[PDB]
Amino acid sequence: PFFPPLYLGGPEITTENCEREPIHIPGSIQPHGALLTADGHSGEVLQMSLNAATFLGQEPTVLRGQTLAALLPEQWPALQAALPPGCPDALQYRATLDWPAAGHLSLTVHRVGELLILEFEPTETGPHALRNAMFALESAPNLRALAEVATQTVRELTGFDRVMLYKFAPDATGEVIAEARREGLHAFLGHRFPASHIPAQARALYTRHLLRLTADTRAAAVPLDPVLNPQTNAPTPLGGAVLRATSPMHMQYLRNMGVGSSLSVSVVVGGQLWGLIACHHQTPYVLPPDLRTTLESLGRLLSLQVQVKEALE
Amino acid sequence: PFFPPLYLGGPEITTENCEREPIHIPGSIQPHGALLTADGHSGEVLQMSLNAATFLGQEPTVLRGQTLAALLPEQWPALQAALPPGCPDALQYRATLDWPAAGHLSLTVHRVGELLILEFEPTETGPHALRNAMFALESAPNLRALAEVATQTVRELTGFDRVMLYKFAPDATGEVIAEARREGLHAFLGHRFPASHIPAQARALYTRHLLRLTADTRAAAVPLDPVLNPQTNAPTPLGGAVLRATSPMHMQYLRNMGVGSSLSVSVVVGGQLWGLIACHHQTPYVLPPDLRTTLESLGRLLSLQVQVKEALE
Ligand SMILES: *C/C=C1/C(=C/c2[nH]c(/C=C3[NH+]=C(/C=C4\NC(=O)C(C=C)=C4C)C(C)=C\3CCC(=O)O)c(CCC(=O)O)c2C)NC(=O)[C@H]1C
Ligand SMILES: *C/C=C1/C(=C/c2[nH]c(/C=C3[NH+]=C(/C=C4\NC(=O)C(C=C)=C4C)C(C)=C\3CCC(=O)O)c(CCC(=O)O)c2C)NC(=O)[C@H]1C
Repeated sequence: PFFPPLYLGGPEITTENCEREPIHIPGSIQPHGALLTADGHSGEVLQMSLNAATFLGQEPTVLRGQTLAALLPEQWPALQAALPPGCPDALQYRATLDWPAAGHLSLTVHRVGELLILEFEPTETGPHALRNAMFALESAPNLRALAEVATQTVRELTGFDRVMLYKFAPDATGEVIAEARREGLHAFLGHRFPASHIPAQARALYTRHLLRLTADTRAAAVPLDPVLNPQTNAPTPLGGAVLRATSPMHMQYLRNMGVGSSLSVSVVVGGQLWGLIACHHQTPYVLPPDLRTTLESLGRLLSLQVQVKEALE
Repeated sequence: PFFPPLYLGGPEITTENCEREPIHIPGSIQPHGALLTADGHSGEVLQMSLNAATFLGQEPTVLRGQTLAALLPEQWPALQAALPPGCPDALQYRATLDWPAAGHLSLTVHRVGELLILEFEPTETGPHALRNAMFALESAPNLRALAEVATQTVRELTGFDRVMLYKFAPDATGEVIAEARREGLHAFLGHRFPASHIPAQARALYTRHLLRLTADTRAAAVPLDPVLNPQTNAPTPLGGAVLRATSPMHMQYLRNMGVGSSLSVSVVVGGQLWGLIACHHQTPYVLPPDLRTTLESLGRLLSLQVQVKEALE
């Protein structure tokens, strides 16, 4: 069971009490994007990240309380129809928007209960990157080859300095069973780590929401304002949002290992977390949203490939 | 065993001898695109579709014999490295090019032996269209729901007037086991058709090359010039090229049914052709290349979903 978050009086996290960090409701996002929350019926913007004006151009009073119909006239109908009430919180609506700064602005929306959650992030491969990846994965003759091709493909698509396939045992310990990495990196292949390293609430979350990342492992989180959802007077659930602030405890872990940027995709087999495609980069790194989607798609393929090959082997 | 094609003295196809039509080497393409073939080592353009100048702007003598290095300076290195000798003929290199006509020009390249085959077609959704489709497919509780969600998803992505899941029995007859269609269309759900309707050489081809289409079921094919590959003095294999001319026999079948446009993706399970996602539209229709890729990706997911669910059921 969760502690309250730090902003509701909850205690600071330590190595004893880390299984109980409410990692899904940090009340803050990562600084490479902005986030808004809005009413699912009326489209009124209820919360905003304090950096919203940097990405959107409007002010924290000009936005807060306004309707998405007024803010995003072209997207609102399509968005509302894509994410109707009662839908899965994993369902997403994505669109590209123009802004005064060069390039585009990616918008990704999901719904959790009565709330819509809108994530904005800059954008400046595709479906065909994946399509060649599928062939690679499909022709692999055994699980070892599959695991290897999987990590080699992901690294080719992403440029990540380390890409690992991390498989869980029934006791929640994990083993790096395949690894693609930059020449000269110290190898993690075959190493096992304790269950505590990806604690129980994280694993549970990773079964429902299949991709998470830390763009910059020393970047300070940007709070949401107001911190609590006015609909509920409870914390906003950020589990389905990639801009969700990462556990400081995990960021510390990453920095200690010399990791500037991190990303993992879940491999989920029979509704169980089977393992992770776990990636590191030496520097801060923002993976473009369309590459992330591709990775999610690859995770679901690998999950099925694994399920099939494990049944035959 | 195949007849020679019509341009090597082979006989015209009839309802008796249709299992033997060399559908993989028509020596011609569909008119909504252009095609070139080039040497895999030197990049010299060896064959061209007679309509090449319409899509490329150069003349049939200015192109024929020129190197891709000279014609596509930006793509040639990446292309050559993506498709090295000995690779699978299903592997593809895709890029977008600019041209004097509005919009882009899509280039798709594959290699068969010593030959590179370049397909050019106009372009004026994505990876995230697929990503929501995967969720739909994944949550289906049984094969019937899977089949239905599959056809409903494909139709949503494509707008096709009829989308069918067509499952083969061991005798090569097929049954439409799920169907999404425009309101008021006559239903094919549950109907069985004879093995002759998708003859043996077609099924064999569909096991290796997983998507084919007829953009316009009364459009006349555009020949390749020279018709034979100068490397081999034999026909050019067009099995891996979507612009490949469709069997006139099949086009006739389509027109008789009132189908202006057709597309199917293979569902391949344990190296066997399990069925097809088979689509019709009332009018001529060019599906954008990035939507086609997405469909291919969906076919490979459905194949795995089917394999897993059939093992459990
Ligand atoms: C006392 C708490 C601890 C702790 C908490 C923690 N860890 C995560 C998330 C992850 N931990 C991961 C572990 C590894 N990455 C590696 O490279 C290796 C080994 C080579 C390991 C064992 C991983 C992969 C994750 C997933 C996130 C990612 O991909 O970066 C969380 C949850 C983070 C979040 O989602 O906010 C938490 C709370 N880890 C510990 O080691 C102890 C100190
Ligand atoms: C004597 C030869 C015949 C013949 C040849 C033929 N058929 C195909 C390809 C296809 N036939 C298909 C059959 C159907 N489409 C449907 O909608 C239904 C039923 C509702 C059926 C039975 C299909 C789906 C294909 C795949 C191509 C596509 O998706 O359009 C070929 C090969 C075409 C090519 O790839 O060039 C050939 C040679 N069909 C006959 O009925 C007899 C006359």
